Amino acid sequence: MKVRPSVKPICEKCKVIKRKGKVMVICENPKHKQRQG
Amino acid sequence: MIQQETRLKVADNSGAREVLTIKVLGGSGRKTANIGDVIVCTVKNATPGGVVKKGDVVKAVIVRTKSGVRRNDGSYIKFDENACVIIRDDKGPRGTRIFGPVARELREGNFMKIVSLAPEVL
Amino acid sequence: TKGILGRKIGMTQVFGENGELIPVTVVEAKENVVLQKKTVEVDGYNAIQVGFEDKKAYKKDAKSNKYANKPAEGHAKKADAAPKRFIREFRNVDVDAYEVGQEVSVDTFVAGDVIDVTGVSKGKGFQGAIKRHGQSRGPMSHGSHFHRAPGSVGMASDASRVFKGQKMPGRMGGNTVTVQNLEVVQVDTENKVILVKGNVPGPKKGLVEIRTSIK
Amino acid sequence: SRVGKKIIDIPSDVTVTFDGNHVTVKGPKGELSRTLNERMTFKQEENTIEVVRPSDSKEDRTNHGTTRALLNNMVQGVSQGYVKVLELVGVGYRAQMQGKDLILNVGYSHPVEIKAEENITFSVEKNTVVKVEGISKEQVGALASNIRSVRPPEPYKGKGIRYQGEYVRRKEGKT
RNA sequence: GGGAUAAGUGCUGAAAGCAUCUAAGCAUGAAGCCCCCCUCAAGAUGAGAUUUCCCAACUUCGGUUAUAAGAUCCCUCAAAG
RNA sequence: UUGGCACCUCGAUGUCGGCUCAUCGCAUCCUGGGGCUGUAGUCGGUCCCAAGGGUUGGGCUGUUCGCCCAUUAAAGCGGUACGCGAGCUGGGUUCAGAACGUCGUGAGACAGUUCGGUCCCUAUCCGUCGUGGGCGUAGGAAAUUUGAGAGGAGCUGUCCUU
RNA sequence: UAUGUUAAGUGGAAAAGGAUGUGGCGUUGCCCAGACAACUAGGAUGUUGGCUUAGAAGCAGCCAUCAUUUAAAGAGUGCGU
Ligand SMILES: CC[C@H]1OC(=O)[C@H](C)[C@@H](OC(=O)NCCCOCCC#Cc2ccc3c(=O)c(C(=O)O)cn(C)c3c2)[C@H](C)[C@@H](O[C@@H]2O[C@H](C)C[C@H](N(C)C)[C@H]2O)[C@](C)(OC)C[C@@H](C)C(=O)[C@H](C)[C@H]2NC(=O)O[C@@]21C
Ligand SMILES: [Mg+2]
Repeated sequence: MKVRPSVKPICEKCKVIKRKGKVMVICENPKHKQRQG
Repeated sequence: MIQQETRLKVADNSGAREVLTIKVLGGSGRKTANIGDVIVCTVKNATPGGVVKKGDVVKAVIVRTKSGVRRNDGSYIKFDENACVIIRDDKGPRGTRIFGPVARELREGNFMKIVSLAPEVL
Repeated sequence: TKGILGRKIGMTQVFGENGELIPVTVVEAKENVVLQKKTVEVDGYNAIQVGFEDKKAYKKDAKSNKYANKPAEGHAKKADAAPKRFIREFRNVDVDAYEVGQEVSVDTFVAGDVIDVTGVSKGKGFQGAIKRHGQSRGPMSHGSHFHRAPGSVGMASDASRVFKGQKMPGRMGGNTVTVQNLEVVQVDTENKVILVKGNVPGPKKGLVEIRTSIK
Repeated sequence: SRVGKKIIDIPSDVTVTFDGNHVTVKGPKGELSRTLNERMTFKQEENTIEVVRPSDSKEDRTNHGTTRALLNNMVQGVSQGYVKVLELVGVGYRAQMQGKDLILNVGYSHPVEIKAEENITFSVEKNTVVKVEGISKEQVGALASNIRSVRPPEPYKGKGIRYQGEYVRRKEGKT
């Protein structure tokens, strides 16, 4: 889980979602899971 | 009650005639030790020859402290001198002609070669 | 589950099975009587009150707690009992089993239970910072003038005050202490004595409240 | 909301009792009773039920489609039933019953026992394929997750309780 | 050993007929939070509760003696100081 | 932290280390929970949640620091007048003596060394740790009490088994 | 009082940057011939042809990237070495 002030899609399969207030990216590559931003 | 900077006699023909201690293994802040406890020590008097020579740093296990030990039945065993035996990091001595008595509490600590190579278990 | 009021007599030792010196505290529990049965709807919590020992009966012109006063005679006569000296109550016990006026007997405890003994400590009186609080004291030489007093009581201008709880000189002892997970080695029904492994708080001739461990 | 408005529901040999808010559905396999959104209204024609949004606000467009699919799940589930299948892969990894509870042997130096609940049934197959069954989709989902959390799949040999037909990303660590 | 949680993990689930931990709801999850365990605690001026004991007789009207029940003075003491 | 400014203090706010006693933050050293990994488990690395507790004994210097020798699960970083001298020391530094090197024609000088060099105070108030008396709790009393709150604990190793 | 805005206690401390948070005003390319979803409908051909490179035929790199079996098709939009 990366927590960075810049959540942006890393791959094309990358979806930005807003869960519980935080802009996150959930992707099928667990490496591309991101949290804050 | 054995703490650091305490001089002990060696009870083996390993080569060290008398040694003093630095730490008592077994815990942060551990300060004292009794029969069946291991320590770090540096010899101060060696025999001419012998496997251990003067100024070395060595593990060792306490045998026959003079403060002595309570046994579960209310029996106490005390001695007239502190003493120690060097070990090879496997609970095994170096000499093979250990001198002086040894307590029976070294049996539990699995220092069995120390208890087997001993004049008197007590 | 079980509770008995007793007093401490002293300490001895018992050689138990397999030859083991068990250090013991002998406790004399005699004529423990239930005097009430507190109930939830009557008092708000269910429990029972036990009176221990035996005072003498009321006399006119009494000058000591040896004899009962009129107020206490009445409380004990409602349980058909003699005036007692020490009265405590127990909550852990289940009230339905007991009954007002019964005798609580040393035999309530069997060998090998787990009990908590609650007494009062021995008084040490006015005691310094290091005996009362275990403080390391200062150097005794090298030109020191700080031998046993407590050190700094605070900081400086920030908190120009001493904070609550600063471990300073006072009166040690006289505190209720509960040692936990002791056990009974033997109960003697004729001399009325419950022997408890270990040691308990208090002066000799004191009072201990033995009940069953809450843990 | 397409899900909500467009897709009309189809009561099939079941009894959808829309009692004000609290609905009930009873059919072949049992009864389910939920409380749906207040503002929403329901129009039940013959063998069809239609949910209606009172407005078009983001608020009355999101709730709308949510509890239009929560009715379908109830009626489709009280009549056809919902089941989840879990496999167990691994030398010595087993699956056995104990009468109203299931014991799992997944290499944990201790047997793990999942106790069953109301309206939920469990079964095994060749000591590997567990099957959770029931009428609520959110009980069959909750339990099947609880029984996969015992040992979820691992990335190196796939060993663990996997959902039947679930891509386990397999890494290739080497000795 | 309970109860509520943190990062996290989910279940059902739409906005956005797909998806999706989220918005409704409902799960799980830490030496952390609350309880649980020890101690002090009704000056808790909100001053709480239970049991018992004491209960008259002058007033000229109580702004009333002295006495109950209970203590203390004083004295022998220590398990307390 | 090294500074810049000169705003309170020169009818005096004792300045450095150490000792005694701590207390608080968390950007966490260990312990607990996790996402990961170029993680097969032990291994390590990274990031997140976490401050409840814990977070050694020595040799060398006045030293803080740092290095070294043994341990530990870890030997955390900071604030607190670089916490705390009306609680302690006084080794360093900063008076008068002396001496060496250097500068000065000289008296003398150097933040260059070196040996020596007086640490006062009976606690009024607030504060804090204990311990009494008075009064109030719609009568006067003896005993047992619930608990609104408050405080204390809160750490963790190795071995065996599977 | 009227009409609107926020959902963060924003109001009631920062910034480069990051974001399917939400409201307004335009501009716009597409759409009942039916754009946009997963619409679970076909997905490959001589053919990696040529340099074919560790052999590697959507990956170590020049791409020469020909028509369509076809309602819809690319010497493969593409996840891969
Ligand atoms: C016994 C009772 C008397 O107390 C005292 O002597 C105590 C001991 C004294 O403590 C101290 O020495 N410092 C604390 C120790 C600090 O050491 C570091 C090493 C040094 C030095 C040094 C430097 C220069 C000179 C100097 O240059 C020179 C010369 O002669 O030129 C003479 N030497 C000796 C110097 C030596 C008091 C308390 C002292 O005050 C303190 O001094 C400081 C200057 C300031 C302090 N603050 C303001 C920060 C102050 O608090 C006084 C000045 O006394 C000398 C107190 C005054 C009032 C008195 O006069 C009283 C009446 C004392 N006289 C007497 O009879 O009773 C006394 C109470
Ligand atoms: Mg002044």
